[PDB]
Amino acid sequence: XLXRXXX
Amino acid sequence: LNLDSIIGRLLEVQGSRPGKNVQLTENEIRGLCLKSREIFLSQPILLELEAPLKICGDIKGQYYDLLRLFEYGGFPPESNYLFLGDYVDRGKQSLETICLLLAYKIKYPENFFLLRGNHECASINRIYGFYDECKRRYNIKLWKTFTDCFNCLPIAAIVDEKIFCCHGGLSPDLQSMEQIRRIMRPTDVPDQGLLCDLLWSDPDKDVQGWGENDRGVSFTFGAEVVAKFLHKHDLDLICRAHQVVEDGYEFFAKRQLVTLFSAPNYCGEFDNAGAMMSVDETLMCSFQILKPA
Ligand SMILES: [Mn+2]
Repeated sequence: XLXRXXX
Repeated sequence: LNLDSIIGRLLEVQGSRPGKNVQLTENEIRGLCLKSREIFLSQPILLELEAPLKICGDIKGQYYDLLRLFEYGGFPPESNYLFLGDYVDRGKQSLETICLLLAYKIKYPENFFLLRGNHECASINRIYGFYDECKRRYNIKLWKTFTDCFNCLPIAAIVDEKIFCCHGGLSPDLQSMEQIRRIMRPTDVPDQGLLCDLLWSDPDKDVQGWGENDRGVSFTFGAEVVAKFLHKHDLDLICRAHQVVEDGYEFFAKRQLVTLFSAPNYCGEFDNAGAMMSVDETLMCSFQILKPA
């Protein structure tokens, strides 16, 4: 969920 | 190049204040990049390694967690190491992370190994942190120097002809190990093809064959693709990283694949551990784990 290039 | 001085200063912050920096000189770091790049190019792009060794997944600039992993598993060269990529971006201390790893590669080039992750790539690290860290703490010229070094990293490794290791996963274009060996360096990571998939792809329990990847590039692959691949190449296990897993390690396709993620407290939706896989002389696998805080 950090941003999908990836939680 | 004073390797021992560089390593000593990097290890000196063990037990220090939360996130104390180690600021090497720009000439020292350039030396680290140039000497390690030369070593990477002199060694195969598809590494052939021997057990026993320890294998680490993503570090993502969490330098103090890298130090804990070396504390738990033994600082080089007390144990042989294979890292599966993604040393930079996201974290607060990518520079200390990559500098200690490159220093260890130069000091122990036959007992310490680093694979390329999808974050060892200029277009990715321009977005996800390493560029801003280099520009803030050094300059963009040094960041280009890192990229020149990243472009020469090896892409895969096979441990004792049985454990296939890469950062991402399998490829629909990967039919022969010679295809990996034919890849020329230096090279960037392409947005498609074998090299891309080896650094980007993911296994999926809910896919049959090859599917679309939520990351917007490469593919997903199912348990049967893994099974067929191990049979065709006479392998026992695929070892990869790239995906955050809650326990730090997660097996897949009836223990035919394992995912390693070594950066704890990383994910925003759940508290993940970081795991390091110990492979003993007979290729038996155990784990050393950084539990979440
Ligand atoms: Mn990755």
